[PDB]
Amino acid sequence: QRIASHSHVKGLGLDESGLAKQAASGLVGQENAREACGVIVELIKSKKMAGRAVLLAGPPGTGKTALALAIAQELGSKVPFCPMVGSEVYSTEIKKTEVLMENFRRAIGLRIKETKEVYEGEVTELTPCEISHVIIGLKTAKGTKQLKLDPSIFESLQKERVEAGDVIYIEANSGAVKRQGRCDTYATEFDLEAEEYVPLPKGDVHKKKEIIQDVTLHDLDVANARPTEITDKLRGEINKVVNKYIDQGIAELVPGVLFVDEVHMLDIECFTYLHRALESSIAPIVIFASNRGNCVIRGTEDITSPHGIPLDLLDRVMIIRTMLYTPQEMKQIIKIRAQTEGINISEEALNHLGEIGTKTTLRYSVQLLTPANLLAKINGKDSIEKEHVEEISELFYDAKSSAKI
Amino acid sequence: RLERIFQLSEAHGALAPVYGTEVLDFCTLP
Amino acid sequence: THVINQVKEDVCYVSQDFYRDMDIAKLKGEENTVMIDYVLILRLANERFAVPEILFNPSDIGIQEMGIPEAIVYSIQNLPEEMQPHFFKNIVLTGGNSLFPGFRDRVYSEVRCLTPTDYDVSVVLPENPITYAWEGGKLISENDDFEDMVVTREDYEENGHSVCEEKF
Repeated sequence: QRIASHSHVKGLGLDESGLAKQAASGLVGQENAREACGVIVELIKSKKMAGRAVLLAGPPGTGKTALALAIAQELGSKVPFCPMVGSEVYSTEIKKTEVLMENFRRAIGLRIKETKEVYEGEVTELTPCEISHVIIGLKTAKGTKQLKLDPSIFESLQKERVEAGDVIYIEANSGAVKRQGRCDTYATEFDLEAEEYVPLPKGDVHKKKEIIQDVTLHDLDVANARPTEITDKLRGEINKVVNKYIDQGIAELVPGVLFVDEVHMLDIECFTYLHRALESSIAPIVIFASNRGNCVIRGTEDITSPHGIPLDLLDRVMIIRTMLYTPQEMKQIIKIRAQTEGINISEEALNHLGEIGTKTTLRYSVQLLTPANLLAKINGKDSIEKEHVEEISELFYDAKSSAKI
Repeated sequence: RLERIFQLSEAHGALAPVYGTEVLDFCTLP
Repeated sequence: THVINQVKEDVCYVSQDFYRDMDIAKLKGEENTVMIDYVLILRLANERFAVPEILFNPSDIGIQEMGIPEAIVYSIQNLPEEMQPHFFKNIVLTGGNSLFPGFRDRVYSEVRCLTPTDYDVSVVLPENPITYAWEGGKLISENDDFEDMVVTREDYEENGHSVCEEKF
């Protein structure tokens, strides 16, 4: 199944009353932050509040990325979730303001389920006998039909090779995709026609297909700008046509959710565009993440501010606290990886690995869980014993023992 | 038994230009 | 010329597809779907569906056609232009070559591709028609219509040979 680094996330475990369970979907800890993120996912699912900002204040090494992934998995596939690395902003050819604004347009999306009839082409109905009137038959495996087409489609027909045995896909907006060499063309058992040899296209003539599709506005802007957007003519036209599409009853808007990591490592001009553009009435909700604490804002060289965030940006932002843990549940979290791994472990090796986890950090034990099972597979043991983990604790060193040597 | 089949064929051949005018309305009004 | 007729009537049948059953017929070193015995026996190969393939495509000889599926569609264009659903919607399979299994579905699938979907077609293969004109002759002779139009002697001598044309 190709399990990634963390695959514990399958939910967030919120009940109807609004309580937080002790162990739900491998997310043990922080019931206050559990309720604080339940409030904001209810705010996302309520579809009434846009223009908010969430900061996850905590020490480095708590696992707030798993909390954001739990938010994204509770939302699922309906709400578009696009995380942004802080190093995705520093571009060379495109300015950073436009990158942040295009991320804000990646947030906002719509869904306008529709229809589309397929035509699929007969074999040979090249009848230009009028040019306004073209008769094209169809010979599919279900049977034969005919249709009259206005001259165009035919002007797309003579552009491509229309010979004995071709496919003609005709869309609703005169979008013709054509092939060559179908059905049968083996006349005298001769050489290559150098075409595509496809069997019979089983299926009838007239289907009525319905697809629910989520469309982002940035793909719309890319498809409309080409045959840095103007904020007086282009995006206002997009806003007007989306207003017309939702007033006629075609598309349905969904709110935008973003998640930004290493926010404090951005430039101060990105900050003064960020807390100016989140003041708009159309601004999506963006969950910010600050990694380290009190440092210097990039571009100031003297201004001291907490969490690397200026005073104008630190205001009007909700703050959720994520503190450290207690060691007596660390052996539980390793167990959450064990049922993810598929190989059961013993009881004393869990104790030694929990001792190594409470020695320096939990992530060191989580990363050493994999070579323990690897040496258990090499040596032939069905479970992980204490000798393999006590050998891999001495063979592989962390940053503290590397700074000690 | 053919007359109901001819009525259904005329029904399809009457509803198909209705969908054609619907395509023209969704392509020429917005 | 008599045991081979029994092999044709007992072993040979009409397959579904010709190219697909040619693709499957290779690497037949262990699959018990092709080889079968009779009475020399003298083990046979995959020609049990290539023989009824001649009726569907005569291209191996080069006499006339390359099937049967297309001539019925290319031939029946008559006054029944208002009479064409009178024509095609009643197909009667009879004779001696319709004894092979797998014939009805393949003939229906080959005539379905060249005739419209909305036409309520019906391809019916009964179980009786080994002697089917005999059944028609014994049905008409018992439905008291033979004595109404009688064409015999008393009329062959009074009218020389002009007696079996206007009546039948």
